Amino acid sequence: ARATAGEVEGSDALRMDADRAEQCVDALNADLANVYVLYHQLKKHHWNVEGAEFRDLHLFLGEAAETAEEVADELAERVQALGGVPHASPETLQAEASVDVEDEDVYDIRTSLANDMAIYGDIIEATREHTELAENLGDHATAHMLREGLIELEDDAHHIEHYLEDDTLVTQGAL
Amino acid sequence: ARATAGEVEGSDALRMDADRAEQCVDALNADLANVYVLYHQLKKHHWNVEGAEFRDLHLFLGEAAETAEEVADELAERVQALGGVPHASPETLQAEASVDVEDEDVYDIRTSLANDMAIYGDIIEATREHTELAENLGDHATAHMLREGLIELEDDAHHIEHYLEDDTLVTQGAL
Amino acid sequence: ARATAGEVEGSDALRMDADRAEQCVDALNADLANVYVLYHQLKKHHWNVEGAEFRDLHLFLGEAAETAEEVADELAERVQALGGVPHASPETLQAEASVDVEDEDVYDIRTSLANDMAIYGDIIEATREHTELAENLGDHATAHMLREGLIELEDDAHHIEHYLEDDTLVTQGAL
Amino acid sequence: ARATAGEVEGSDALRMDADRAEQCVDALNADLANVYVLYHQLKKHHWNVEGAEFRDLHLFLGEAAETAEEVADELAERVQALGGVPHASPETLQAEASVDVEDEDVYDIRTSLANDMAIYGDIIEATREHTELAENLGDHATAHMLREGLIELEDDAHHIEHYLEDDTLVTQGAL
Amino acid sequence: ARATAGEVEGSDALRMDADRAEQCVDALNADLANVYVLYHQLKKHHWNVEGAEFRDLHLFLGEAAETAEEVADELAERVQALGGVPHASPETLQAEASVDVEDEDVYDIRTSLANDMAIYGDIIEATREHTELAENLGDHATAHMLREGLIELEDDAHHIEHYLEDDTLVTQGAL
Amino acid sequence: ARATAGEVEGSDALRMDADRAEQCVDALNADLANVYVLYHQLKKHHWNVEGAEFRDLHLFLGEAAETAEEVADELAERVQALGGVPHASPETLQAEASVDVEDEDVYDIRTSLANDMAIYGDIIEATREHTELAENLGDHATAHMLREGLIELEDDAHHIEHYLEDDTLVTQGAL
Amino acid sequence: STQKNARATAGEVEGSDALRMDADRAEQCVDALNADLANVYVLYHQLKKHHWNVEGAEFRDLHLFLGEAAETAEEVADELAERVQALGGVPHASPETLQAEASVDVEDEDVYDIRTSLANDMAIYGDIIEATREHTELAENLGDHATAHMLREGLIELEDDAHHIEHYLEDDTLVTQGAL
Amino acid sequence: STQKNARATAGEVEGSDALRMDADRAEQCVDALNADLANVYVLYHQLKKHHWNVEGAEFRDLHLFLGEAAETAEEVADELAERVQALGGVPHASPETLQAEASVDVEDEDVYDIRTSLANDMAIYGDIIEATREHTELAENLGDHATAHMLREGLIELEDDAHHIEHYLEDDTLVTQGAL
Amino acid sequence: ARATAGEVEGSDALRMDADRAEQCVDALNADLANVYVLYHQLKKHHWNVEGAEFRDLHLFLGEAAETAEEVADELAERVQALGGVPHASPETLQAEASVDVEDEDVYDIRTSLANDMAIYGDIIEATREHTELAENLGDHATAHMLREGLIELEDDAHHIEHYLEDDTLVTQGAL
Amino acid sequence: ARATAGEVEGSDALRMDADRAEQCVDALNADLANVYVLYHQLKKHHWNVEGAEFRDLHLFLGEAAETAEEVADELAERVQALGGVPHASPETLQAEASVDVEDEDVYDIRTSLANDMAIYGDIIEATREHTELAENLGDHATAHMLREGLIELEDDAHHIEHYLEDDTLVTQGAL
Amino acid sequence: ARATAGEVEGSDALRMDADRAEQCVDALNADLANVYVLYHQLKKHHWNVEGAEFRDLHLFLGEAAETAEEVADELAERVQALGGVPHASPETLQAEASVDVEDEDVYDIRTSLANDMAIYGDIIEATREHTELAENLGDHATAHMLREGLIELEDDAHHIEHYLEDDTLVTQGAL
Ligand SMILES: [Fe+3]
Ligand SMILES: [Fe+3]
Ligand SMILES: [Fe+3]
Ligand SMILES: [Fe+3]
Ligand SMILES: [Fe+3]
Ligand SMILES: [Fe+3]
Ligand SMILES: [Fe+3]
Ligand SMILES: [Fe+3]
Ligand SMILES: [Fe+3]
Ligand SMILES: [Fe+3]
Ligand SMILES: [Fe+3]
Ligand SMILES: [Fe+3]
Ligand SMILES: [Fe+3]
Ligand SMILES: [Fe+3]
Ligand SMILES: [Fe+3]
Ligand SMILES: [Mg+2]
Ligand SMILES: [Mg+2]
Ligand SMILES: [Mg+2]
Ligand SMILES: [Mg+2]
Ligand SMILES: [Mg+2]
Ligand SMILES: [Mg+2]
Ligand SMILES: [Mg+2]
Ligand SMILES: [Mg+2]
Ligand SMILES: [Mg+2]
Ligand SMILES: [Mg+2]
Ligand SMILES: [Mg+2]
Ligand code: NA
Ligand code: NA
Ligand code: NA
Repeated sequence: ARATAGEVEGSDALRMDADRAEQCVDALNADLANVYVLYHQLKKHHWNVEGAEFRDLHLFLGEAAETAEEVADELAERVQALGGVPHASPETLQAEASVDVEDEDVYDIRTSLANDMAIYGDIIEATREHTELAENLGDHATAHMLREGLIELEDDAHHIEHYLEDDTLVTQGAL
Repeated sequence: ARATAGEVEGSDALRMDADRAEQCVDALNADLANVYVLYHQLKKHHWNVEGAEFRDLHLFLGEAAETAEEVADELAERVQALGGVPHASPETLQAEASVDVEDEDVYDIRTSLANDMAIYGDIIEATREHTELAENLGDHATAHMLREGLIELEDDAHHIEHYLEDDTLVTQGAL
Repeated sequence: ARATAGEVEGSDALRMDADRAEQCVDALNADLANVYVLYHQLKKHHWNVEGAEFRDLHLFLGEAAETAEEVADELAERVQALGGVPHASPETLQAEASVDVEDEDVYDIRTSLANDMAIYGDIIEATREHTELAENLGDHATAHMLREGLIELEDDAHHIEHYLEDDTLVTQGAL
Repeated sequence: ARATAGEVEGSDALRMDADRAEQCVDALNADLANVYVLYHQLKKHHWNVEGAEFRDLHLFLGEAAETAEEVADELAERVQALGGVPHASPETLQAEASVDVEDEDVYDIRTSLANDMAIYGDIIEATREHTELAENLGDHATAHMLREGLIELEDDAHHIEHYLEDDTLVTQGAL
Repeated sequence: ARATAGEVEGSDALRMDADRAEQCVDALNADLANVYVLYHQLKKHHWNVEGAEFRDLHLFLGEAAETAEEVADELAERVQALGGVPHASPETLQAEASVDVEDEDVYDIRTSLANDMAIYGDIIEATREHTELAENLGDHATAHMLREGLIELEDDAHHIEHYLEDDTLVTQGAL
Repeated sequence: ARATAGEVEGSDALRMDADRAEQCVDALNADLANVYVLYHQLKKHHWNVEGAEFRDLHLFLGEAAETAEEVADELAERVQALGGVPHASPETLQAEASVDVEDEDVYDIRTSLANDMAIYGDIIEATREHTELAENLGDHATAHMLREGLIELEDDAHHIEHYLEDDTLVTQGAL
Repeated sequence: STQKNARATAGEVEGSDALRMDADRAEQCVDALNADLANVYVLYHQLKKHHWNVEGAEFRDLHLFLGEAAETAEEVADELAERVQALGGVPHASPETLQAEASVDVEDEDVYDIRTSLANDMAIYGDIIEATREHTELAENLGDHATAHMLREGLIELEDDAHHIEHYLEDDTLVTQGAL
Repeated sequence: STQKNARATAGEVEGSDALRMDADRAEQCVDALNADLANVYVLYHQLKKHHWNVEGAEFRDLHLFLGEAAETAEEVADELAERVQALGGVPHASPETLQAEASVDVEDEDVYDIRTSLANDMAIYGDIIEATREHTELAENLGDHATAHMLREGLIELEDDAHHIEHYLEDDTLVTQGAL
Repeated sequence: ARATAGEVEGSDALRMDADRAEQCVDALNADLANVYVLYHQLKKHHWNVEGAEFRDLHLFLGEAAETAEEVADELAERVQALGGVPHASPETLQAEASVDVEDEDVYDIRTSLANDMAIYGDIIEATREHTELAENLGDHATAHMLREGLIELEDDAHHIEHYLEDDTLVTQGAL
Repeated sequence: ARATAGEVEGSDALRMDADRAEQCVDALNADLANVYVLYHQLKKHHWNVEGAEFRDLHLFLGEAAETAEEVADELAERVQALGGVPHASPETLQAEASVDVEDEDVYDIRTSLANDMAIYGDIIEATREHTELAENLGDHATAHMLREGLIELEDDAHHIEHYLEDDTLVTQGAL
Repeated sequence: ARATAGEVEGSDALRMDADRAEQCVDALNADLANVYVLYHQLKKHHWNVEGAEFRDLHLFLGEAAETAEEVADELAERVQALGGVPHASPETLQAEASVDVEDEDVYDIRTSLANDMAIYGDIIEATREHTELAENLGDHATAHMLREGLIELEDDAHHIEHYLEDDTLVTQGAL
């Protein structure tokens, strides 16, 4: 074994002591778990979405998943850079995630999207707290990275909010 | 002051006398004002569109705005090339525009789109008259430029017409 | 006249005797006729689609048509490579096609899509039989090409199936 | 039936009344039919061309077909934009076409090319009349679009004319 | 009316309550108004710039305008994301702007540039205050977005400062 | 619930009855589970790899993960296309996977790589059986897709085999 | 054994643990793949030869076609060679070995007119085409679907070029006695 | 005064009217930025040195990494220098000035083995990394959010490369005594 | 006048005295005149080429002309860099050219090509002498530039030689 | 036969007499033979390289082979341009090559690389002599081309030299 | 130490003995020192340039610096390839440079540019001598590389010469 899960050694290269590093790592690993479950659920909805606006949603969800996957990669690599061990196995990621995950059945798109929006909100609030924690610790690179990811997550969260809004070009007439 | 608003000196480089130039400039500046209000309203709807088909409309409207902005740039620069002064300030553009502009409230997408379609029609009819005026004046470059813009405007006007058509994949069943 | 419609001479370059070649050509030409009518009907729906989700469908249908056109080109060229004569004129293509083609009236998008889905299924089933026929004849290049096209056709057929599914973001409320 | 073949309703979006629109639509649909038969014959020659200069002709014809297909798409969409119904089925396109189409046999390249050149000329002369008709009707976007297509068609028609010219690098000696 | 100008509902998706959201929205809308007047004035100078270094300035100003337009789009969309209504009409934008706008006459380039530099400074100082306001409110995505825009605006403001500096390659001799 | 996990309805669009479809779906879902655990373990090694050749391995592993992720997407979408429900949650994927997954500790690169190579072999052997199963069922598109993925997986499996081979440029002297 | 200099001996096939391919099955594919490799590389070199030497009224188009044909042949050879290596075998490498192991006929060092040159190449393609068809079946039968798939992917590109040459040699032309 | 030849004197900071930054506040950022610039440019030159000289079993990958690291360091320096200039200051320019003003240690002109070379560079990164963190706070405190943001943008790229070097120096390898 | 035709002042920037510079300039201007007549004749043949292989020749000649135009630009700019005055007007270029130019009639392609090949040979031999003259003068940049152009010119000269060779795919049979 | 191996006719197009041409051709053909054996051996090592740094070497060797293949193409075409016959068959190339070629067994990477480095040195020294021979003959295009290739060959030769140097990041500890 | 500054071992790979190699290395290292001081001074002027034409000069100087940096990289790597040690530290580079470097004050653009032009001339003359030295030593790759760099340096040197010429579009009137 080269490293033990749960341990945080910090980094000499990045001049980050283990105490300070572990504070960021704990926050980052928690985010990582949630972001990866989000990724998998976005993939699920991407694969299963059907209906009148399925292709646009399919494409949106695919892009949302890609973004979530990139954020997770950033998070995981920052955890590793800070001398920590990023959650890796699917089982570990879900167990460590605090957000709710749909069961294996497929729900209609409005329900599916609403579930995803709930996951985003949770991650969004957490990321805001984590960027402050990082800035407070003087880890400006982590803080900056978190904000860079936060803006992409909020964009997708906002997109879902608009998909669920009570407007449409459809009329009873065209119906 | 280098040039006075309302004045048209023509161009020696383009061999266009002030009399003939002013005829085109008057037409071009009128179009410019309408095209820029269109641009701003398309931006408005682009920003605010919500609902089941919001992302596709968001993207369409963004592209429509970009097109409107490019047409305005063409118009403004042609006015300047002909020795005239293109309407510049937001206040001047709206005051000089003849099309109707929504008030600051946000309306549902069908209403919003319908308002935009009305603006396009006005600009479309005007541009047709202006291309003839230009050809008649022997200003073939202006005439050509107007047609180049006309085709892009009509494409977007047509798109909105189709968005508002009484058809949909939606059924009472899926509802 | 350089070649007579209906004749299959095989190919010395491809070491394919006329007997074996004609078996593939008969299958390929039948597919070609159906694929080209599909192409034209997809173009029709691409041009005419209107409504709340018309732009996304317009784009999808345009891409579906392009794919159908490329498959036909592949089919036609393989027929020619095997010493045969690919169906060419519009009249010949339709007459040789076994799938149903809408009359010249324009139907609502759900009806239009459903008609196209029926054409895909027919072509899909036929292509599956033709790839086996080709493999059995030892014409692995034709077999491979058919599968390459089959996967693109099935993707579009699947897309239409999802467009017609009983789900939507629309609610009676937004309506 | 959402729309009936032969009917032209004009467009409110494009401020084009049905009377004026129908004049353009009749012209556009006639061109569409001819352009699509041209497309299919160009495809035929593209597939079948053989001989000393076949690869260059194969590529040229492929490009000529793509151009013809884009012109047809433009024509068809303009017809639809003007409230009309573009000819769609292969059978309808050929029946509505006024140009001559080769029978299903394959002819030598000089004969093939000559037949295509005849189709181009017909379309070229018609398009010139149609652009005037459109300008006269004040439909400058249609007029402009026709000229844009006319220039591409004339380029390919000219190419064929040069391919058939009485010159060559070949000498009796190299023969 | 789907939304009323001046109202801010916050966002459930982004877990941003209306109280906090309105604080950011008020700041963002003020910036939007100023950024859009800047955009229009930059366009004005872009169109009208003449003289020995006009082409380089024309290109610079065009790029400055594009940047201002993208910043405005960011601002407007963030306002919308936070449940607010972004200023849209030209008239509203100018009325809501606090920066000074040139009258419709065209001034020499040094005067024009100096006026623009004054607009930038105002926006720059405001954006700095607004990023702090956002960070204080814990809206790190807005804060980050503001800084991203601030750096681009300061770059262009700096460019103008250098264009106006008292140095040149010109000598009395070359004169 | 729009669809229940474990159910397979086949597809009318793809002319695939539920009986035949379920046979492919069972195979595809099993592969999906294994491919996604592979993806996550490849990501793990990508993040954690250290040492003399870490950067090249980091890049290789990143690419291997991306490939595994695309294969999973293909598999999942084919399952969905065939009327089935692709395993989605991290917990479900791992539970349904038959390959071994490392515990959360980080091992040296040779051990890590060896574990991954074992996962590839399992997936490789399974995919070979599944392509035959698909061809036998006459589902040539699934068969083809499996082979397309098989070749990419075997390439990466082979890469790992070479990374572990007993050769190196290193000498006791340079040591 | 532990002391041979060679890391691998030409002719040996060890299969692959990574690809779960035993030496017995692997050697069957390797024998087929190496034979194809030899022929494909001689084809590559002859296509290069004709690419370099083609002259006349339609030389530039042929020059470009032949260059592309050579590139394709080179890529197919690379695929074949790497698959051989992946299956635990040793791909024919030296020019001398490639030609010796090739079964197709190669022109002598003189330069022939383009019709003759092209005809010779078409003969090489046919040989490779027929062999590749047999080899894809052999691979599918052995359950080596990745090799089978790769062979078909290459087969389609080779047949396209073989077909092109066939058309270049067809009895048609825009030339007339008049233009002559 | 009106007659000095120099357009600007090294060490002076006039702030900026365009950026609404007074000289007092500007000079605080400029002092920080110029110090970073000096260190970043010596880093750049040492990374170039190692890029040029790296040899051995993994030299090509290191050559490419070091080249990219140098490019990144050069871009950061350009950003720093231009921000200094934007704030009315004079960025250190000459090679002699840059090194003299740098606080990090620079290798002498001899070439050392890659592990030693890399270790020296890692030490330079840490120094710059710690300094940049302090400087971003200084800038935020001064309300110069554009400088603060720019510093973080550069900090993340520098930390990435510092981290890469750390991994290159880690005690792991695919090499075994057997392959040796 | 800013500079007088025929005068060569050398360059202080390039440390090239007028004496040495004038030797290169005389050589470069002679080449420039010939290269530009070549350019214009290549354009002529590009425009006029007809026959069985016209399209390939049209494209080749177009590329040959572009190459000749770039070489002339290089030559002219080097002349200017060395303090000289490059021949500019069409009349001056032809008068200063030593190669033969066809009269205004259009000749068959073999004759046209043969004339061009003669021009290339002349330029090729001259360029070889000029590169030696430059190297001897120690003007290695001019020498290098000449060789860079020489290789492109020889490539095109060689192409024409091959177009004129006594070989063809054509047979009396296909004839 | 159109041309006999061993004969050199020079070129009228390139103004190169057979006497002078044959001197360059003899040099070029010798280089061609060596460069192509190098190409094939680089391919061999590219295919077979295994071990801790195999992927980087695999990629390097692939690129080295591509470079060698391009140099051979240049050489062969220059030989043909000068009226000669480039060595073509694999058998001829190896027989005409003076460098040593490994037997068909696969050696460890250090041995393989060392063998390649020996081939490069031979080609490098020869190319230096050949560029002088060409310059002396006044064939500056051949001379220039040789140097262009020489620089790429020396770069790869140098790369191999560095791969074989006595340094590594590996330590007895990591071992 | 792995290598000692000042030592030149030549290269076995490149068949370059230490004696001959050291002659090139001494020349190359001298050029490297000058080119890097040039690079840094070009950067200085790039950063500091202000005034009426600053943006164009800013861009030019940036490009000039990039070019100087690439030339230095080439030089340094060639030194290393020949078994030498390229000057590395800023202090060493300046100490080893023979060109004059401005003190740390910022001068007006004309003065700055004139200083740079002086540096170019020095490097230009030196590079000419060094290419001859290399050719004489039979090191054609170094010779070729030097000329490739010489042409880019002379282009920039020439650009500065033109920036300083006594011409301008400015008139006393516009002033
Ligand atoms: Fe990553
Ligand atoms: Fe503009
Ligand atoms: Fe085709
Ligand atoms: Fe279309
Ligand atoms: Fe146009
Ligand atoms: Fe937007
Ligand atoms: Fe950023
Ligand atoms: Fe997907
Ligand atoms: Fe494929
Ligand atoms: Fe390869
Ligand atoms: Fe810069
Ligand atoms: Fe130029
Ligand atoms: Fe070059
Ligand atoms: Fe070639
Ligand atoms: Fe480098
Ligand atoms: Mg670590
Ligand atoms: Mg003007
Ligand atoms: Mg045929
Ligand atoms: Mg309609
Ligand atoms: Mg909203
Ligand atoms: Mg300044
Ligand atoms: Mg479904
Ligand atoms: Mg192996
Ligand atoms: Mg001059
Ligand atoms: Mg020849
Ligand atoms: Mg060395
Ligand atoms: Na909808
Ligand atoms: Na011909
Ligand atoms: Na290693």
